[PDB]
Amino acid sequence: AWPKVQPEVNIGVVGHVDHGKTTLVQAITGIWTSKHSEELKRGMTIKLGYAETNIGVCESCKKPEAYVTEPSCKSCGSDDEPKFLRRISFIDAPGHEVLMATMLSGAALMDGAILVVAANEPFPQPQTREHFVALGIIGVKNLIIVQNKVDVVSKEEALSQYRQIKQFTKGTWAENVPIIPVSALHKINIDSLIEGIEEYIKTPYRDLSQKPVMLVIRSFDVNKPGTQFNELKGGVIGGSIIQGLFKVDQEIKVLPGLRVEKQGKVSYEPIFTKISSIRFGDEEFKEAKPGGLVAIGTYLDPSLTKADNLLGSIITLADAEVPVLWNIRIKYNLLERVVGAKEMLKVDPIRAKETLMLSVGSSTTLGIVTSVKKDEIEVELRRPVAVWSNNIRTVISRQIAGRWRMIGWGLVEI
Amino acid sequence: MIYSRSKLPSEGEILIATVKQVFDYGSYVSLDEYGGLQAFLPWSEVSNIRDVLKENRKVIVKVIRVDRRKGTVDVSLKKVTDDERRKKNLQWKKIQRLDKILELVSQKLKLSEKDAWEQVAWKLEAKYGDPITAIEKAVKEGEKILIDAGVPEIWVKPLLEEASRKVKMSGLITVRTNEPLGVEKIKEVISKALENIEQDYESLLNIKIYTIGAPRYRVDVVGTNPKEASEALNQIISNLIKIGKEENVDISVV
RNA sequence: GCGGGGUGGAGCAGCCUGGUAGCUCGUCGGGCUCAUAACCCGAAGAUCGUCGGUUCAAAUCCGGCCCCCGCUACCA
Ligand SMILES: Nc1nc2c(ncn2[C@@H]2O[C@H](COP(=O)(O)OP(=O)(O)NP(=O)(O)O)[C@@H](O)[C@H]2O)c(=O)[nH]1
Ligand SMILES: [Mg+2]
Ligand SMILES: [Mg+2]
Repeated sequence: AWPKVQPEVNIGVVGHVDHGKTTLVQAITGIWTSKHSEELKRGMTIKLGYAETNIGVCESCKKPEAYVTEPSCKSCGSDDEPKFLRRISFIDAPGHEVLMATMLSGAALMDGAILVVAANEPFPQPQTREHFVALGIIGVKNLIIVQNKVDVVSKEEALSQYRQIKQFTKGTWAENVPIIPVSALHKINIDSLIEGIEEYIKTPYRDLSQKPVMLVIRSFDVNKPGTQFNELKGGVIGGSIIQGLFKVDQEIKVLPGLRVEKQGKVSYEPIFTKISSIRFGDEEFKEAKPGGLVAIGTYLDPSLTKADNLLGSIITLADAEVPVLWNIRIKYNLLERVVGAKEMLKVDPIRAKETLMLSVGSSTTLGIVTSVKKDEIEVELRRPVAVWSNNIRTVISRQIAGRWRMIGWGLVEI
Repeated sequence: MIYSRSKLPSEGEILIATVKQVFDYGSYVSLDEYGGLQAFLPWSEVSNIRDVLKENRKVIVKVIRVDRRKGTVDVSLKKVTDDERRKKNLQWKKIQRLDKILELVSQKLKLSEKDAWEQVAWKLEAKYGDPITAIEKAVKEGEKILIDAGVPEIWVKPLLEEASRKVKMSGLITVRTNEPLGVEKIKEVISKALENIEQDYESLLNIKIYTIGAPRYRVDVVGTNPKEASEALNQIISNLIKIGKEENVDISVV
């Protein structure tokens, strides 16, 4: 029987509306990423979800149907137990435009990407540009392109869109991102899809040397309605680890965490605690290694953490130090066109006192600029962001008709 | 039901009665005073009226005639004034709430009414006030009030219980915490609070403390005594407060 | 936790304290006025969500159930 190994790789599942995204993660895992009632009741992706699975290959059978993700080989007709490789998970993003910023969080976490295109929508849909440039600003050039729902669209139209998207590949960072045809519901060609994730998207070389940082994405009060005071568990903060690792009873701080009132003005309080639990899905590990969202509950009160309060915050070692600056400088190079836009106008350069949106790792902010230079800016924020490295990948947007569409790429010089 | 200490009502004293029947030359009324005595209200002593001489109305009547030889009485509904009926109806309301508490406790403890009102009404009558007060003070300073009057502890706690074999009463408490062991410390304020209530406020049945929001919680006081509910509710939320307000935990009730 | 609303064209009364299904805007007819609005009078309209128990006898005491629901959230 098959070992119990935490995921060592994340993959971004991004794409536009109705493309077959959540159904793709169902095709790979067997489970969906709609977890808040509104997500089902509206039938569209609003927030980022989670899903997990393994990978085993039958050394005897041919490719690729034997590439099944359970301790079995029966789909290729073999009796042998396949060779295990890993446990693989994903970041299921939205397609909507008022909801784009969210997936940007996940863009800083994924170690891969499977990007979908609609055979059954007019191509290129506007927001597809915004996903592609999201991957390009964050810089995960490792991409597997797929055309979806092929059961209603004929094989010639599939070929025409395949030529369109083979073209979409050439001329950019993605000259050789491949196209492997699958359908997310009927479980077709998903074996070749797993083979594609494997071959073309390998987990990076890990750096277990830098200060272990945990990038918050979600959090919950697991204390159920009716929880009496005897069995009170701490509030879980879930994310993914990128550099370092976490252990049982590690002394940490949540940064920034809470707001408190300080010195006649506003400020934040660094949230100190001891690590009490670290979960990967439905398996209990005592250590957390990089690759895949890692949920850590601690000795913190879940009132501070329930309902995605701290969204995107960072957490580091309680003997660490990170620059927390209320007003941050940015080297920003502006996009050449507005990518998710139905009609791509020009970029109107950013003038003083304007309002702009930032996503730093997973944390988000609104800000107004105070000193406008051509490439360098110093922007005053409504909350200081935690900049754990030099020139971190922030993603920046200006508001268009009520939809904050991106305007450039920025670097915080600390 | 009301059981008193004497046979026939006083001479000239005013009281209340429940009109049982009416015949052509008088009426049968039932005085709730001495086990429900049957008095003959004559039409010479009476006086819209269809509502005061009803089938089962409680009226305020005054006793004029008494006969200890045969043991009969003659009362009057008219010979009440307005400056008597007020205080007499007020005492009647006290005695009716007392009927409530004692009949409900004797219906719980499978006891009867006779011995009941011999132990409550008249062993507490040495204490000034209508016995409604004789437990209204038993609930504020301590249960030893009923012990002081000389009654056995067979109405004391059980009649203390039933009034106003389990009862549901609760509240909602709002808690914030900032410590590094904030969860251990909220369990600490809880498991320093719910300690030694059962001795200051005596034997009850069940208490529980749980959550209804993320910072908005719920505490239980469910025992034989709702007439001890708030006493066992309020201060105990306080025994969280009093301990929260020394362990860096903000604790209050909604 | 499981519980509530079950009733004229409607809006809700109306329980425990059992024998008029109750009052109001509406509906058609008649009065008053030179004529219209307001005001007075008369009839028509659910016959209580439904089986069942209590009950001489039930919106009225409640249970079984059919419908509408209803205070409520991913539980690493
Ligand atoms: N036939 C077929 N239906 C599919 C497939 N994928 C999804 N669907 C169905 O088609 C509808 C739209 O697809 P959807 O699952 O929303 O894809 P999506 O890209 O995740 N949409 P979003 O991210 O906005 O929530 C849904 O009813 C879904 O069940 C597929 O591969 N084939
Ligand atoms: Mg989706
Ligand atoms: Mg008229």
